Amino acid sequence: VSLPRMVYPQPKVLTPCRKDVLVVTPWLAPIVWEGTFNIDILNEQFRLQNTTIGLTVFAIKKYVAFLKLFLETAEKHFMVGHRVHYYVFTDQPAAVPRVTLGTGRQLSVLEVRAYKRWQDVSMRRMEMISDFCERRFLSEVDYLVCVDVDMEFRDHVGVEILTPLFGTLHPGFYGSSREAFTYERRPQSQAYIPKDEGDFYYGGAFFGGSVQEVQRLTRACHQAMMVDQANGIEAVWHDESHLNKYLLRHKPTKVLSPEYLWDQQLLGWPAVLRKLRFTAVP
Ligand SMILES: CCCCCCCCO[C@@H]1O[C@H](CO)[C@H](O)[C@H](O)[C@H]1O[C@@H]1O[C@@H](C)[C@@H](O)[C@@H](O)[C@@H]1O
Ligand SMILES: C[C@H](N=[N+]=N)C(=O)NC[C@H]1O[C@@H](n2ccc(=O)[nH]c2=O)[C@H](O)[C@@H]1O
Ligand SMILES: [Mn+2]
Repeated sequence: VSLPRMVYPQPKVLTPCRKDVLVVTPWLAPIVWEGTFNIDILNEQFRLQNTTIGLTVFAIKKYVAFLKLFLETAEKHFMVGHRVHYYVFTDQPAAVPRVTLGTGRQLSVLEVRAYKRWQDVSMRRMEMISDFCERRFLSEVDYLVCVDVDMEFRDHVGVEILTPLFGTLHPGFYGSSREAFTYERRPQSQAYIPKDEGDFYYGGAFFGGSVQEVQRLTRACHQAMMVDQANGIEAVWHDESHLNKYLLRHKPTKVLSPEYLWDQQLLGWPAVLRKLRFTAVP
């Protein structure tokens, strides 16, 4: 489907869009920072495809408290103008707040079991996302975005992120050398990455892609975690460690800057971040 006539500033071939950051990976995946995209062009492209975006979030045990702000702020900032399906995984159906949604947006509550250890609650998201990539997501959405719940949206998070497979630069380590990355370093774990390998340290709190690619990632991470469990080892940063192994070996087709995953209490507001889009609740 052809784009309509649009009036916007001409791209400047001989002017970099950012002079302070890397905006494309060495495998030619865009790194998404403010100033790299014209959202009007992208909105047109994705609306003409009638794109539906699923957003998964786990609110298990006491984390149900985070849902109200998460959903209210998602309504202000997440894929506004596009079709959205929220999927709230919880052990407490009745504790999901009644948040008023804009048109073309819906929410499903998916009841799941609560594991005792926070590590297992975090890790079993991979299994649960993979399982539902079959039950619901393949028929209901085009893309999945999988995030932590103890967060709020403060600025635009839109179709600029959508791509077959994306990860997000962890806010603690975007300026770190690979040897300093907290990858799993024990060869006995499936998540093992040697000191001389690694592109980026991706945050477990924000990843996504097409349903097919998210199914692949989440199943791979789950199956890897089950191998580790059988061998009596648990990766240093749990699902995040396995996510990082997967994305090393299967390069993402976009990488999101730390604008998309931030903690202002711990890290402030650096000049390199023109926007703080999705942030930790302090
Ligand atoms: C090196 C510079 C020294 C400073 C390093 C600052 C980042 C530390 O970050 C932790 O990183 C871990 C991996 O190594 C896990 O991803 C953990 O979930 C994360 O904590 C999370 O994200 C943080 C941003 C906070 O929101 C914290 O409350 C979260 O639990
Ligand atoms: C602080 C934390 N710790 N744990 N695990 C965490 O953020 N875990 C990742 C996500 O796992 C989910 N979670 C974790 C523990 C829990 O009791 N309930 C829950 O929903 C939330 O969606 C969290 O955002
Ligand atoms: Mn957390």
